[PDB]
Amino acid sequence: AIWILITPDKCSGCRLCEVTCSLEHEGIIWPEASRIRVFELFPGINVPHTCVQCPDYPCVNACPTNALSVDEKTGAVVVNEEKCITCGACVLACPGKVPRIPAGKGSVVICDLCGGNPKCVEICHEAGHDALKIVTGNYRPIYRTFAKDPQEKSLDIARKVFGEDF
Amino acid sequence: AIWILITPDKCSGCRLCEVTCSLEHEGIIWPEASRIRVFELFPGINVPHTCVQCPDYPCVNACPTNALSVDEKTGAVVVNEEKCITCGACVLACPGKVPRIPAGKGSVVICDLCGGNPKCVEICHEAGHDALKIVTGNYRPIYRTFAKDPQEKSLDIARKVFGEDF
Amino acid sequence: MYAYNGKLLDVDLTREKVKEVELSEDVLKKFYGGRGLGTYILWKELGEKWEKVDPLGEENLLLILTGPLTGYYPGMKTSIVSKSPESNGVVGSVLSSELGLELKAAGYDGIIIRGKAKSPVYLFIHNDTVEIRDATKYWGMGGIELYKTLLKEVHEEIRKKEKLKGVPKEPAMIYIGKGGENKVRFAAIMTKLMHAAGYGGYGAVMGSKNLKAVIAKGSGPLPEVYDKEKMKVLLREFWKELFSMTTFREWGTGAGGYSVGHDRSSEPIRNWQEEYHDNEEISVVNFENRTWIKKYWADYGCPVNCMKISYLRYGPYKGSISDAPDYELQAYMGTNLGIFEPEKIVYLSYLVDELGLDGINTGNILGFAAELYQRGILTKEDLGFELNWGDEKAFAKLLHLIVEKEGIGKILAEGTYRAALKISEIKGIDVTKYAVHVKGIAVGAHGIRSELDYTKDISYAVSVQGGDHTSTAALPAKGYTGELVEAFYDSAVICNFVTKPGFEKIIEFGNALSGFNITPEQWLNEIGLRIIHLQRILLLLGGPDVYWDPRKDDDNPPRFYEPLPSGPVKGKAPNREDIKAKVKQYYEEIGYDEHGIPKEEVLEELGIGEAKREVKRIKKRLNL
Amino acid sequence: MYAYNGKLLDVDLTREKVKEVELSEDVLKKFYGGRGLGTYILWKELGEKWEKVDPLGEENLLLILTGPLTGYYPGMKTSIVSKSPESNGVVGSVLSSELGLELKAAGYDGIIIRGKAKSPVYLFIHNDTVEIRDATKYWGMGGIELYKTLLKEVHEEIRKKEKLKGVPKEPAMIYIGKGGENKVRFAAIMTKLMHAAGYGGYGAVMGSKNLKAVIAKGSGPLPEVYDKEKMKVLLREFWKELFSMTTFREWGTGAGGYSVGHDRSSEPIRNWQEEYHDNEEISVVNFENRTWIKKYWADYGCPVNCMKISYLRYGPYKGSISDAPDYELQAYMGTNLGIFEPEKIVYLSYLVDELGLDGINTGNILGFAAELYQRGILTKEDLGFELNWGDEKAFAKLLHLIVEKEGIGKILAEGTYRAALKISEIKGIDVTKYAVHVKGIAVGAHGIRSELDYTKDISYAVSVQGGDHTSTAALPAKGYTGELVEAFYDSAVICNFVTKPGFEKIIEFGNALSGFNITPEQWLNEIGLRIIHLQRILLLLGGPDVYWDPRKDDDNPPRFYEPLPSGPVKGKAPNREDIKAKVKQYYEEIGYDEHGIPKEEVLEELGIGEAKREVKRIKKRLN
Ligand SMILES: CCC[C@H](O)S(=O)(=O)O
Ligand SMILES: CCC[C@H](O)S(=O)(=O)O
Ligand code: SF4
Ligand code: SF4
Ligand code: SF4
Ligand code: SF4
Ligand code: SF4
Ligand code: SF4
Ligand code: SF4
Ligand code: SF4
Ligand code: SF4
Ligand code: SF4
Ligand SMILES: [Cl-]
Ligand SMILES: [Cl-]
Ligand SMILES: [Mg+2]
Ligand SMILES: [Mg+2]
Ligand SMILES: [Mg+2]
Ligand SMILES: [Mg+2]
Repeated sequence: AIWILITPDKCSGCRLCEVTCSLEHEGIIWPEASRIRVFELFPGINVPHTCVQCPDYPCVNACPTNALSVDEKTGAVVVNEEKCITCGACVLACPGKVPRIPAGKGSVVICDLCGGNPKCVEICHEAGHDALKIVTGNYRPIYRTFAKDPQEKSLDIARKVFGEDF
Repeated sequence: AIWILITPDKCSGCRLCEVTCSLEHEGIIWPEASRIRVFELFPGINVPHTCVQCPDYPCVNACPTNALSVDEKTGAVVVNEEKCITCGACVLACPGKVPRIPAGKGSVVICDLCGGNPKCVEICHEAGHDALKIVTGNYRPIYRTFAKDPQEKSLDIARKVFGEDF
Repeated sequence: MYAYNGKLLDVDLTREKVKEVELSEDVLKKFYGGRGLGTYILWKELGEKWEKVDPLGEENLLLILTGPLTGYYPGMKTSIVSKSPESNGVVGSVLSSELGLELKAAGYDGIIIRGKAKSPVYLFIHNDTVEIRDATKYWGMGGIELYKTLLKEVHEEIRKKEKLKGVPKEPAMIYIGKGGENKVRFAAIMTKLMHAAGYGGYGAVMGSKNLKAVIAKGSGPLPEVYDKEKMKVLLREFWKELFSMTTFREWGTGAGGYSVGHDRSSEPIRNWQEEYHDNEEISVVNFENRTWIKKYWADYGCPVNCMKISYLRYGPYKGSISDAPDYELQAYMGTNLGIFEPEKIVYLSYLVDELGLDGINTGNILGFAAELYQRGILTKEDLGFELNWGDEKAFAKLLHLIVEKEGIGKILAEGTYRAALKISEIKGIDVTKYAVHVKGIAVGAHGIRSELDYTKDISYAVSVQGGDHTSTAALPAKGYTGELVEAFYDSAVICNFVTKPGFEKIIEFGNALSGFNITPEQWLNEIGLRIIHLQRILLLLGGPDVYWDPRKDDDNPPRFYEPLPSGPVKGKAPNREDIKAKVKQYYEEIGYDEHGIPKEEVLEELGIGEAKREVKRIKKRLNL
Repeated sequence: MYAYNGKLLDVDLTREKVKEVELSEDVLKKFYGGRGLGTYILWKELGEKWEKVDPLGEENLLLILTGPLTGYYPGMKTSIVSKSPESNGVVGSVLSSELGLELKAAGYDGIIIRGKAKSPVYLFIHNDTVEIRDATKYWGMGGIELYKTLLKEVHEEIRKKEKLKGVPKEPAMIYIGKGGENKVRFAAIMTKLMHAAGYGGYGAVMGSKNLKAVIAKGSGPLPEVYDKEKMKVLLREFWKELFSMTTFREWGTGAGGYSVGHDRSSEPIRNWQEEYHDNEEISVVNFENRTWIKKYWADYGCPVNCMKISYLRYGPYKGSISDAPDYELQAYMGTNLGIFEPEKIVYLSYLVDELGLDGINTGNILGFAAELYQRGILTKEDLGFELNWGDEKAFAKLLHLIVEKEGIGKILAEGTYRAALKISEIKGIDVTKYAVHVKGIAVGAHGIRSELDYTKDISYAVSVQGGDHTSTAALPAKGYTGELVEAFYDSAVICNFVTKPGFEKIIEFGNALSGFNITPEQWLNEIGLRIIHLQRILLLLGGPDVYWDPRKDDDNPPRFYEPLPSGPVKGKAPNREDIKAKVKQYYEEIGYDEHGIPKEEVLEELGIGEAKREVKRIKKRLN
């Protein structure tokens, strides 16, 4: 099993992860349909944000139409887009507000770990940023605490960097 | 032609570059005989320091016994240790105070670029720090300005990180 | 439509109305996008009355544009085009705002902004919703405060609206600072604190319409593309090539402050009185160690990450934030003022960013004033203080007089060209000989006297963007450097720094997006050529206050004919006769007549025969 | 010789004299280095009069040691060994100072520090130069100011000296803060702001000799090695394996503040009254995003880079600097005080580092006091202020009373065990039932009640280092966990975190350095065993003020027999008679008799027969 460990302060904001993921899954450039999204709420504070595969899968258990399931091999969430009624229940169940319904899609998008070979990690590594890395091994419960609001992570980082002047 | 570009804020102080270089060139672990040396004048401010291959080679041209020459393939300084009388003229001519006479050696040591395949950059990349990187084009005159006293670089960095509180 | 949505927003700030207008395939095949598309819209709407259009009045159009490659090609640029308060022509300016990307994800290719709002407004675009909103609370804010308030509040509004769809990414924002609000002639349009639509004075145009900011958010896909598989293949190849540009990724333009003057002797030092220096304080190693808090910062989809963030935690200028700074700021807010210390350069670069002033034309006016002070033409009593080279506090006090238009600031706020005429008239002395401009635009920080830089002889002299170093002319007039290839990147809209694959491969990428089959030859001989000719025509028609005469103004400023005083090519400078020869030859190759006016024949072949009506007004004023 | 210089410095601070003394190959084959070598030296020089040696008096020895792997194995540790102000036994502590490397590069393997200087001094070692120097200008400085003045000035001095040989790297420095200067019982010896020789109270020993700092710079090579190409091959092997520990390199121990309490239910919460929480404020993601200014920080030659630097630029504690902080500080200066927020924990961690106090035993005394306040035993009048769980300012006020030994601080400065006896005497109430210590050393932040952690039943109870969670006992007493394998790493000396290759591979690496033929079995049955027996003996002999009785003190604190009040193993705690059975079994497997005193037959088979003289004194003050 794999898990994506994120180091926001190594994130350049290149968003090649968004390009790679949305080209891979949608065939087109589509920032809001990428399953990893980078939040730049203040210039130069870049916070990549994606699924952490909560062991209790709040999204999967909140889905009223059973559009969501768990892949047996990867542990990733899998979306059946045909069943999805875009009700927002998984959005609200998620401790990190990860599920995203892009405009006109007709379904959520949630990271499926690229079936076990993240293309976002590969391009981030190729670019030399390494803001995303893969940890291999058993799930650790602390991973679940990385699912938190991207705006709180952004304000945390901005105060760490800019201090009382932010 | 290669040149080692250094990013002091990516340096962890693992000093695996020092271990690799001294083992490679002396056959023994010997921090002050390493041709790349990391300065840590304040905890956590790590400044790797090595030769920049000044196109006017101040060291080579100051050597009284012609112990120093320039490799034709790489642009690196070569030391003939048997001719070196450890007088310190190259030490003093160097804009960056880079040549080093370790205790009991009987000769200066200066980076020879590992004949064109830096082993310090390799280990730094393999460790994932990438504080050292190779640039491969023609020499640019701005490279020479990187030959600077390590204490000046450390104080600059410390002030930039800690501000008026330093 | 492939690669485009096929439509613009049309925003009338005067009537406070908003509508969508259709972008025909025929216009797009003729003009492509960005700088070209904007030049067409400006000529079509205003070209018959151009010389009566005040760039600072409500009849000017402010065009925020994309091209077909915007959002797909690596990197991110949005195009800005208007009538220029500086040259009274047109400048295809760009800045690395995601505004163009969000617009395209929301369903539009650009914005035409007309008229003038009664009071400060900002434009809000969120997918289908387009609104003109009160901006009075934000008028007067610099970019830092604008990101912390306006942009934050708007993001939270979008979040609340899209609560059951998840958390949207941040909207993109372009804005003006105080320089723009006060119609300082060389005010810029800004984004993300330190990116600029720098040349052209478009911050003054936007300020003249009472428009504080544009904010856009889209969450749909980009338009379908003609050959998505080819697009994907080329992207991977482009990334792999761009990744290899090691020093440019690590240092950006930040090595320029030392290397341009030391290696190429072409850097402005004390209002161009020297162009060479030996000073290592300004080396990138000292910016990085003393000031850089982010070494790798990138715009959307950019494998190059040429940007950096500098931030001062110490000293009297603690709190200043800027980029590497960009080379042009290191020269024009640094060596051009006799300042070589990174701390002081970050400070002055931060002030110019925060005020929304173009650093190039700002440093140019400041160095011009400092040379007038050095020569006794502007006295301590004229300025209110001494203006010595190297004094960053003197220069900062002058910056604030300019933005407030107080004292000598009111004259200086008109830009170097207009200020040099007013001072000449006031003092009975020709101070235009110290003004380093072409067609009213400060010459970018790449001189011609050493010939060790990419800029030489006619680079600025014949260009339809004047002193703009990012769109210079070259000989041969077609071919892969020069105005025509620059007009392509300014129309594609893509970032110049990401063009390593080459002009031809970038056109081929463009065809895979749009389903067009443009070749390099038709760009150079038709599409690009018609963009340059309409820009030449509009510049020759000129504004209400300033007019150009090609027999006089297709030339270098006089300082560029004095021999270099220092450095490895001490003594060197071009001869004005060889420049003249080259200017006349440039006319031949580009399709201007003997006097530099576009040939009526060429206009007909290019398919813009109606512009002959404008050519005749030009010959009438010039009495042929 | 190989791997060693064969030489110690011997520094008599009382007479102000330095000399070199030979390290025989016989001694090194018997005791290896570090913890083992220091235990031998201490027994040899003091064992006959041990129960008369005050750890805080002129006659104690402060030993600063290395081992043969010292310069060559990945990572970097210096060993510190002395008579402990806490247990009156011996603690082999370590800290990631390059002091041991610089000593070895200068020609020495360690320092024996004797006596007591008349005024504050520091020890300056630069190649062949060794000097005792006035340190009165720096007495009172914390680590940050000490780096900006003393260390900077010494580096400039060395740079002037070697102007014509180039710019030397910085010297290494170990030092005390004000806690050690005022002989607070649980003061640490510090290096690089954030690293500690934490257990044992050695900051107070150093402070009791008037020794501010030791600074060392060597510029020659390390001693030659027996098999240089086997060394190189294993090194590459070790690096490749250690590089792969992704989460430990990225987060260090900083994920412990959340995970030990939430996942293993074994983290001290409000003086161990709970051991489980579900508070996500303390997750590493929040330390990283709110405080980490350096994510990858490493000691000499370390491929793990487990260290981090936290720094506060905002709020009332702006200026606080610490590490991740280490998990033991997140627990003992955090959850053990009822404090879960990174900003407050970095602040309190910064204070114990700056004062040179061991965060474990400090947090233990602070949480002890706060429980006495909660129970009404220590009143607002005893303290001078309220001491509520969660109030970081009240705890910082108390820290400063302790270091200045003002008011109640004078009692608490003696450590949890001695304070709990003094308060019990004063109040006529048994407050020792709230003291979570073993043999006078605060129990590390890994409880035994849940049995979800590595620590359980006799882990602390029978150990020669008491509450020290880094050297716990296990059953089987031999075998690759337990005191003997840990005594190896403390004698190597190498960092624990860098032992992924495994005990055998690391012994094999050591043989390639030294030319020895030590086997795992010989470590477990002879060299390690004699280190443990000599430490057991010195601990049973005890100090001048406190003595241990194995029939009373080979046990867990009584809080560890109360059922866990919360979490996923609510109700769980060990059973007192099961522990006693396991203590009995540990005695047999380790070679102690039925009363837990080392068997004299075993002592002779181990080659330390003359320690029977010490066993007889033990039995006298025993029966
Ligand atoms: C070092 C090259 C600089 C670039 O041309 S620029 O002047 O920042 O436009
Ligand atoms: C999470 C493991 C922590 C280490 O054992 S420690 O308590 O920092 O010694
Ligand atoms: S690729 Fe890596 S660096 Fe670039 S945006 Fe995504 S996460 Fe940040
Ligand atoms: S992170 Fe959000 S989306 Fe991913 S598993 Fe947890 S709940 Fe589902
Ligand atoms: S949005 Fe789609 S996936 Fe999420 S809960 Fe509703 S139906 Fe299930
Ligand atoms: S792992 Fe695959 S799906 Fe998940 S974000 Fe990265 S690229 Fe998109
Ligand atoms: S290897 Fe790289 S990171 Fe480690 S010390 Fe050398 S330069 Fe710094
Ligand atoms: S850096 Fe110093 S040592 Fe290297 S070439 Fe220049 S002078 Fe010689
Ligand atoms: S020290 Fe050795 S190398 Fe340097 S100048 Fe003197 S002789 Fe030549
Ligand atoms: S290049 Fe080779 S010689 Fe120069 S420092 Fe790196 S390892 Fe040593
Ligand atoms: S190259 Fe620099 S400017 Fe151009 S898009 Fe990439 S990051 Fe932005
Ligand atoms: S593991 Fe951590 S503590 Fe041990 S040596 Fe490496 S960095 Fe220092
Ligand atoms: Cl700020
Ligand atoms: Cl500090
Ligand atoms: Mg900029
Ligand atoms: Mg441009
Ligand atoms: Mg620590
Ligand atoms: Mg230990």
